[PDB]
Amino acid sequence: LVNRTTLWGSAINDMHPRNGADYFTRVTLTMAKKGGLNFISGDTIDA
Amino acid sequence: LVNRTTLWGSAINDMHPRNGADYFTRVTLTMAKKGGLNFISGDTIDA
Repeated sequence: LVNRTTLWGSAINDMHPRNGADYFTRVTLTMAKKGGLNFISGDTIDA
Repeated sequence: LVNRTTLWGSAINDMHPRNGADYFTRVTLTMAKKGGLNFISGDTIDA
């Protein structure tokens, strides 16, 4: 006395073998410049 | 059964015999000053 359903399927999701990774790049940002303005608090960034 | 093909020619590519070097100057860009903003990093230089 049990009911059950199942889904199966196949697909492709991967990076291209030739130079696939070279298309992407990462950038990280910071808020530390001397004499900067912190918009979170509204004043100078550590003076 | 080997094929082969060659190219040949003559040309002149050189700077002028008479004071030719006097038509070019090199300029080097410096990027350091007390009140400057770095384009590459986006931060002030020495406050």
